[PDB]
This record gives sequence, structure tokens and C-alpha cells, in this order.
Amino acid sequence: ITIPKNWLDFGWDIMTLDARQTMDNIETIINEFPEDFGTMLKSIDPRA
Amino acid sequence: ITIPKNWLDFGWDIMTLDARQTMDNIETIINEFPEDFGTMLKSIDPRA
Amino acid sequence: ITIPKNWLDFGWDIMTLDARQTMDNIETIINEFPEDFGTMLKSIDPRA
Repeated sequence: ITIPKNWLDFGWDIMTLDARQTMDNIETIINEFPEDFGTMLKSIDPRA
Repeated sequence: ITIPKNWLDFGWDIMTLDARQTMDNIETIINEFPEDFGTMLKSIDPRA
Repeated sequence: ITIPKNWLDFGWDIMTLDARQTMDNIETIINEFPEDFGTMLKSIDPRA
């Protein structure tokens, strides 16, 4: 109990860390809507 | 072994939690770049 | 065992509350890009 608590629970908060290493990418993908397409709205502005 | 159960438990709340809290700081920090370089792409477009 | 569970486990998620002050600030900085640099696209626009 005591030793796995200190290091494997840490390891399974690290199982949980997969969120807090992928939300970087997901938020970049959020930001890709204004970056890759919010740009393109400012291209629809030229078209208009 | 209860002395370990005392000190190691709130102790591991550095290990478990910091691996996540430092990384989300990093995820959000990195998400500045989809807005820094974001605004650079969003400037190249309206130049047209 | 119970004293950490009452004060220090709580306390070390409170050490984990440090990111839950930084995270706002960093996200405001993520926002300072589409705020300042994002309004300054509309400097690059009339300059164009």
C-alpha cells in the first residue's frame, strides 16, 4: 500500500495526465478555427 | 509503517498533482502560440 | 492519517490551486494576443 501509493498513484495521476498533455493539441485545434478559418473569414471580406 | 502513511500521503499530492498542474500551465502557455502565430496568419490574410 | 486527510491532502490540492490561479492569468495572456495583436490586425488592415 504505502510505497505504490507514493509512486504508482503518481503513475495513475499520470494515466490521468493524458488529458493534460492532449488538451494542448485540442486547444490548438480550437484555435485553428480562428487561425486556419478566422483568417479565411478575413478572406471572405476581400471576396465581399 | 503509519509514519509513512502520514508523511507520504499528502507528500504524494506533490507527485500526483504537480505532474498535471505544471503540464496544464504548459498546455495553456503553448496555446499562446496559436494566437501569437495566430495573429501573424490573421495579419497576412487581411493584407490582401 | 486522518490529520493529513483533514488538513494536508486538502492543503496539497491547495498547492495544486497554484495552477488554478496561474491558469486564469496565462489564459488572459492567450487572450492578450487576440485582444491587442488581434485588434492590431485592424492596424495592418488600414495600413494595407
